[PDB]
Amino acid sequence: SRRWFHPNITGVEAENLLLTRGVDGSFLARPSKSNPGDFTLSVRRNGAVTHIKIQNTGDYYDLYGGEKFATLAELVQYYMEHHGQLKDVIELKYPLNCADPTSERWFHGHLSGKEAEKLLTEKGKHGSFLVRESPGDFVLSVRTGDSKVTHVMIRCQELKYDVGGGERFDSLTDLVEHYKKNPMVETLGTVLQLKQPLNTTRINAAEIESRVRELSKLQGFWEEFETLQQQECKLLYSRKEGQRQENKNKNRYKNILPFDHTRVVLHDGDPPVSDYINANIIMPEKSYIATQGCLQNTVNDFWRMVFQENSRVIVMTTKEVERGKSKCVKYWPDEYALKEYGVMRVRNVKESAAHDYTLRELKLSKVGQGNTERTVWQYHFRTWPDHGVPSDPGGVLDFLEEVHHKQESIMDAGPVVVHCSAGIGRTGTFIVIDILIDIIREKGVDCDIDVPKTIQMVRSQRSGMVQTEAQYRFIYMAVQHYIETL
Ligand SMILES: C[C@@H]1OCC2(CCN(c3cnc(Sc4ccnc(N)c4Cl)c(N)n3)CC2)[C@@H]1N
Repeated sequence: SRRWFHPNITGVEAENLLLTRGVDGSFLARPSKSNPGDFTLSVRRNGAVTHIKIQNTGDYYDLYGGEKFATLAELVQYYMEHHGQLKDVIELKYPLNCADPTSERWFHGHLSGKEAEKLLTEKGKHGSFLVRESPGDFVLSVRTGDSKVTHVMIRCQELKYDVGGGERFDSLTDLVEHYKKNPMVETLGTVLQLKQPLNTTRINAAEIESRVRELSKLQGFWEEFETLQQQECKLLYSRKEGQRQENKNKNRYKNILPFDHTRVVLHDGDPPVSDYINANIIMPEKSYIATQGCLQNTVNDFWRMVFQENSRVIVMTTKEVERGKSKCVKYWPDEYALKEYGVMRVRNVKESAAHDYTLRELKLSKVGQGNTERTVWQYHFRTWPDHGVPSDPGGVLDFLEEVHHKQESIMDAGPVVVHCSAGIGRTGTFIVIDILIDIIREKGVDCDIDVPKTIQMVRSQRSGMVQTEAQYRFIYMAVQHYIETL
């Protein structure tokens, strides 16, 4: 679970919460108020509260006096298993759980009963349910059949929740979780199965502008993005291969690792431990490989991956050096030059500069086998800001449009390789826009798109794909711009 995350608390509320309801080792995380876009890990230690800053400009969660992580859940899980790592040590022993339901998928808050019935009727199925605010009370609305809608009243009596009888709960989450395991049974046999929360994020593509406007009001974008973040706790899949000793210096950031079930396994085999790259296959529902920026010691592994997967198009979404820091080593030769990267050979045939990007025409082949030669097109997006996202999606859209046609013109082309520094933020953003635009491209303006469903799907294949709310908003803005210029 991710109950240690409190989305609506100030730093003072967090101090009093940990001092009165926690013990030494109690902790919580929360979004920042003094610097929006940042986070605060508040820990109780020796009767006093320490506030540790977490920064995310779009690449990773950078914990102050700690490490870099793909998700807040991966960060908490790491310190809850590796003690003595956070510093004079700071121990994360006891999560202080959040009773606030704002980030619940099923919680809607302000929503009338007619709006809820209209939502459950037009968008629901058997087991679809939601919870809305009633004068301090709530209403649980559930659909049953193959059909009807039932309204269960949720009373708040002395800071506890109940449906009229039986158990009293500390939160609406604890009530929902209980009636999900132990369903309410109606008089004449109807089982109020709370199978899945009502989907309200799936929209018809033609209505993107209306949704963006609703999300822009005082912000709707923030609730939807934080609701999506609460679902990351379900994606703590194993990353054991990336943790192995012989693979540790093959990772740009030691805690941002590929999921074992989706990682690209290398078979070029130079015999003891030659099967690892910090990369993952991303399959929608065209494929992708989401990867980190090369290190000097992984350049050969990268070209072995490109060759093995039959990839013909690489999308690089970072400059090699940003803010004085190496983000990706130069893994391609200078123009007209030929270089050998282990058993692989690469010639840079031609470079073409465009306003936002540079295209490099590369020829890749295995040393000793000329018949293995294929052209690999490297699209190097150069104008993405050091922090945040572009103010207009036009540049990224024209770039993705070009990348798409190059990929479509190559018969039997393998997955498109996408990379930034950690391979999760700009990488996830570029891939999610390309997925949503591929839907609107094939199935026209009369199609159903679901931005958080698409992100959750890509996040189960690589940790923390799409890092910030600014990127998430950029995705909505990019889909919108694509649809408007159609
Ligand atoms: C107070 C707010 O009221 C509305 C609310 C925000 C928008 N809503 C919403 C619902 N579910 C998700 S995650 C998701 C979506 C679709 N497929 C999958 N697979 C996932 Cl994981 C999301 N990002 N936003 C409805 C709930 C908030 N509670």
